[PDB]
Amino acid sequence: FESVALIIGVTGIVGNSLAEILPLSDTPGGPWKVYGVARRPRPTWNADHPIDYIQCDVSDAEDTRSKLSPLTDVTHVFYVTWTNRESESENCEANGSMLRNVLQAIIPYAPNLRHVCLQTGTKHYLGPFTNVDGPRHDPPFTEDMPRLQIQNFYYTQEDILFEEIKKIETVTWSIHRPNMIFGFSPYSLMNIVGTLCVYAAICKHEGSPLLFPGSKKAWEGFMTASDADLIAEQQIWAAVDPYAKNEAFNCNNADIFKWKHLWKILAEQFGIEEYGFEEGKNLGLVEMMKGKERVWEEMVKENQLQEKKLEEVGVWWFADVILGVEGMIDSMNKSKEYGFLGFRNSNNSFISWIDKYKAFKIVP
Amino acid sequence: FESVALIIGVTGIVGNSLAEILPLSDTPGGPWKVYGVARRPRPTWNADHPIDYIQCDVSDAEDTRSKLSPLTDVTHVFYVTWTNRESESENCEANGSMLRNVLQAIIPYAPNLRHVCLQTGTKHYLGPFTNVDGPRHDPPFTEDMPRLQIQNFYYTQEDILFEEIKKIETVTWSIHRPNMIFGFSPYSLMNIVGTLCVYAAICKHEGSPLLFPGSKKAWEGFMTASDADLIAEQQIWAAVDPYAKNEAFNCNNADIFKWKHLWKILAEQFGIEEYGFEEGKNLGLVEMMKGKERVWEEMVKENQLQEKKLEEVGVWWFADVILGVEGMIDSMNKSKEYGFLGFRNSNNSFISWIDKYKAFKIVP
Ligand SMILES: NC(=O)c1ccc[n+]([C@@H]2O[C@H](COP(=O)([O-])OP(=O)(O)OC[C@H]3O[C@@H](n4cnc5c(N)ncnc54)[C@H](OP(=O)(O)O)[C@@H]3O)[C@@H](O)[C@H]2O)c1
Ligand SMILES: NC(=O)c1ccc[n+]([C@@H]2O[C@H](COP(=O)([O-])OP(=O)(O)OC[C@H]3O[C@@H](n4cnc5c(N)ncnc54)[C@H](OP(=O)(O)O)[C@@H]3O)[C@@H](O)[C@H]2O)c1
Ligand SMILES: [Cl-]
Ligand SMILES: [Cl-]
Repeated sequence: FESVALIIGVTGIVGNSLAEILPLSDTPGGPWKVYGVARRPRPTWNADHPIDYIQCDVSDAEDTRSKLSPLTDVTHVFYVTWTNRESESENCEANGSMLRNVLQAIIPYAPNLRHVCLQTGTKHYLGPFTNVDGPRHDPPFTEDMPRLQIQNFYYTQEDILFEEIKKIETVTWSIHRPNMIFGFSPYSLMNIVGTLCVYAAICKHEGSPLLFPGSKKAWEGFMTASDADLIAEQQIWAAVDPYAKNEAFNCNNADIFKWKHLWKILAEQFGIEEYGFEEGKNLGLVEMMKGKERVWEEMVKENQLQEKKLEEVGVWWFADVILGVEGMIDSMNKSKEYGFLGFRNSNNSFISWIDKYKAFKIVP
Repeated sequence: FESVALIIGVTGIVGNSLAEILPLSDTPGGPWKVYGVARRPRPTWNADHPIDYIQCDVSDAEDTRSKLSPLTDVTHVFYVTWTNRESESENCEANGSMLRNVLQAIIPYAPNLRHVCLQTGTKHYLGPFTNVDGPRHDPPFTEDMPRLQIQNFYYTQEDILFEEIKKIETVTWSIHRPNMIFGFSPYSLMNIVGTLCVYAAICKHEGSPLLFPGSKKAWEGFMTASDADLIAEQQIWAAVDPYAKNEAFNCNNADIFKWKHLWKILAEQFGIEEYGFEEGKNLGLVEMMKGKERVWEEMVKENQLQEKKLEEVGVWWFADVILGVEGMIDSMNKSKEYGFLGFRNSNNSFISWIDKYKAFKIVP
């Protein structure tokens, strides 16, 4: 092995992309050995990746010392996880400590450690979702925009990363700020493609129209997204190319789309002939999907689906956040200037990830 | 000489870029010999380029036969000109004939002719500026969008391009569709940077505020632009690349901006401390610059500017068209998918072209 990866959050929407991409023969920095961490037992859809899967709760400092410190051959860390707490100060404490626990478990014990990738996101520029009327930057967001003077666990984490890495001489860092992620992970806490697939599958089953749940402004406005494989590609790029060291990078597909346009594609992928925006019917998925447990059960049994629990893959609250906003776009100029020229056509990305939820039998 | 270029419109906003870039030692397809065509005598700001400048009116078939047919070593044509007539039907006749005259003068007499680049633009997707109520495509525009069923001299020109080149099996073509062009050419009929530079220069000289002339929607909206050097780069790419043959491509900087943002930059480059948007003061540059000949004359004498005629470089009508729209953006996915990964950071592009208008003494 040339490099040895430790993925924190390996069943996540990016973690699962990293787990599949890192071991490939043509992957830069390769051949790679991969450790993957998460709490739950390894799910079947994650199981084919040739990694060493380690159950570890990184919020538990004892557990991380016990399970991570023995991984002495680690050369690169990819941190791609979070915990969703009910206040931002708790987010700061809990997510800061998860990252701190990982770093403090591995840095004194992995003498060949070279780099840490930290994934955050566009909330760097916007603040937490609750930041409704406070300060915020004006899109398109750029990495050199200053931090908002509002609490944000991304800032807490960055500070911890900087402080821990400063203590050692042999390690660099990179920060990666994706927008809404297009990817495959039933376990993900924020999953626009998976959740829209569940919604569309239900409409198809019911024979009811694919009605847009969100706002007129999100329907008509411009957005961008971040393909999970593309994110993995940029982290690997930063992990193996010295030119990218100690910098933060946005990471999105580098094109622009409207939900009106992707909606037609969604309907077409599911064979739904009736689709569109209808004001008054757009009530948000939390409300519109209330009471669908019975029909979901019917669909699972009829179609031999693999996740029986609707709320696991039907993550309505996040879809409702996404489909309520417009124009929250980030710039890819710094990435290109640094020589990262990865992109995705968002139409084709969307279609590709839709196919994965069908292929793994999450939806028909 | 590996290739021999014929630029039609060599003092234009893209022509001037092509003339500067083609002869460089590292330019693909090089070393290039370059012919450049325009009606007027070569202006001093065009004079540096090592090209053979030929005066020729390509609306005159006799003139094109007399002046172009002897250029028997031409391998590539770069067509970057137009004529602005009062009705679209006249636009179709006049611009169609200019292109046809060039093709018919060169194709029979240049045995090593290999390729023709035709520049059109985003109006392919929107129709002429007068098409305010007729049908239009929804942004982001893609090259495979079908032609609007409305008259458009771009369609006329494509048809002529296809017909003439069909007759000769050794020649390929490519079509390039820039958005608003950021570039340097005082002579250009449509020139957002040059014109805003003149406006800013006048405000600075007067000591008056840099007030936005256009709509609130344009101020707040997203737009994109096409760097003239980037356009030249794409035309050169298409001229030499085996994957680009017989295709149309959009060509913009690949990022997005808001005029609100560029306006601060414009102010800053001209050292204007008072700038912004004020409703009721946004009356369009045509109205706002009425009667500014006097102050321009003073500025010209004081700073020894090289263009004395205000309306040669203050092209208000086009700036007013531009600053009254938003969201008219084109996709660069096809270009990227074909292997053209050229881009510009539009902030830096804007700044660079502003400097050119200062360097060549067009504005202080
Ligand atoms: N998903 C998006 O659309 C998106 C968009 C922009 C930014 N981001 C940001 O990306 C970063 C990573 O989030 P993500 O979306 O990639 O996460 P994700 O898809 O929800 O995956 C989280 C991973 O981490 C594991 N995990 C959670 N808590 C853990 C713990 N205490 N110990 C060990 N493993 C744990 C999870 O599995 P277990 O539950 O089994 O432990 C899972 O494998 C976050 O900062 C997020 O805000 C995400
Ligand atoms: N400029 C923009 O912002 C923009 C944006 C999108 C698309 N486009 C499109 O780009 C294409 C080319 O336009 P452009 O803007 O690059 O042109 P341009 O900047 O206005 O330059 C026109 C060039 O052609 C010369 N010319 C004009 N008529 C001529 C004639 N009969 N014979 C020989 N030379 C002639 C001009 O010089 P002389 O007058 O001395 O002859 C000049 O060199 C057009 O279809 C345009 O609509 C332009
Ligand atoms: Cl985020
Ligand atoms: Cl145009």
